[PDB]
Amino acid sequence: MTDKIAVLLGGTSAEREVSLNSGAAVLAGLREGGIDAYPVDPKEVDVTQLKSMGFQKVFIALHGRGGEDGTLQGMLELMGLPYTGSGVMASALSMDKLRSKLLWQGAGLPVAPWVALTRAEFEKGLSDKQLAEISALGLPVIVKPSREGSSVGMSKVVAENALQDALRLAFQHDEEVLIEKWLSGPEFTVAILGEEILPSIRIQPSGTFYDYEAKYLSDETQYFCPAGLEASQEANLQALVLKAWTTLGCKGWGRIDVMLDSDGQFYLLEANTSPGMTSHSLVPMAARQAGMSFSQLVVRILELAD
Ligand SMILES: Nc1ncnc2c1ncn2[C@@H]1O[C@H](COP(=O)(O)OP(=O)(O)O)[C@@H](O)[C@H]1O
Ligand SMILES: CC[C@@H](O[P@@](=O)(OP(=O)(O)O)[C@@H](C)N)C(=O)O
Ligand SMILES: [Mg+2]
Ligand SMILES: [Mg+2]
Ligand SMILES: [Mg+2]
Repeated sequence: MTDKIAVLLGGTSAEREVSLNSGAAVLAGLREGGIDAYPVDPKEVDVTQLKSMGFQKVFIALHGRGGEDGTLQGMLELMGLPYTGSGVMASALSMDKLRSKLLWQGAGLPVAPWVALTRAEFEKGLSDKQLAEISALGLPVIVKPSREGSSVGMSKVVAENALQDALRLAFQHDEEVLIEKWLSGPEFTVAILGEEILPSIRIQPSGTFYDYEAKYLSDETQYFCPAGLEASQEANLQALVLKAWTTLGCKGWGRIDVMLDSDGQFYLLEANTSPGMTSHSLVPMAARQAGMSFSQLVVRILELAD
């Protein structure tokens, strides 16, 4: 009441349906929690008059460019309205798998070997000497859109001959793409809440990689929380997650995907400043384990709104 909360759902990313699913759930969650929440789809309502509508706070239940980079946040900040996660810089940093990577590697964080390509270097004919780059990475390699979420445009390329196409795709989603070494080890994600870190979740997709279908439309996907990892490696995780996180400048709430390599080490894949909150999403899982309910999480997330 008075404190009319706005849950920004959908928008126009490639993640819009997931977004809409998050919003619907956070909307419920905030309402069970006793907050006057509102479905504000930026794909209709001009989020600029958000100030004019009487909202006192905003819940970013949006995923991707338009909603997860520093764009909206910049607005909100100038409007004078608090929002739920990572500031302007940590939102723009996180959304760039390419820049998030150089900063992490910059600070000596365990980042996977990559090779960036732009679309312009792409429609030219990458040096038959730029493959020297890419093939010194090994086989396979996973090619991905720089600024995407929910495993969009990603394509595993086993063999140099399967790359050109892996790239056409990734490229239909961005002009800067990262080609990286395939990590042969379990897949992990850690969730941050305030300055706390929820129990670790080990994902086990029944496919090749935690693809789009695996993340949302699949029941084969196995979820282990915590990781059932030894208290050594477990300590190494949080440690690394928080490092890679403060290095980014992120706050309030977020989630980091890491995976193991044949080397025994942890490799930061990427970071998320507006994580999913669907009936399949990871944050929600991390929290229930930490004995919280969906309205406690979503509500605690708002308590952090700045
Ligand atoms: N280096 C890698 N080796 C193997 N699989 C990888 C690698 N990087 C990412 N993947 C797979 O791709 C998925 C999406 O990777 P991620 O970088 O988190 O992108 P997104 O923004 O789509 O969430 C990961 O959950 C993992 O399943
Ligand atoms: C199940 C995967 C996860 O999705 P995201 O938060 O992370 P991701 O980019 O690695 O997929 C997603 C909504 N961007 C989620 O909803 O829990
Ligand atoms: Mg991101
Ligand atoms: Mg992502
Ligand atoms: Mg991921």
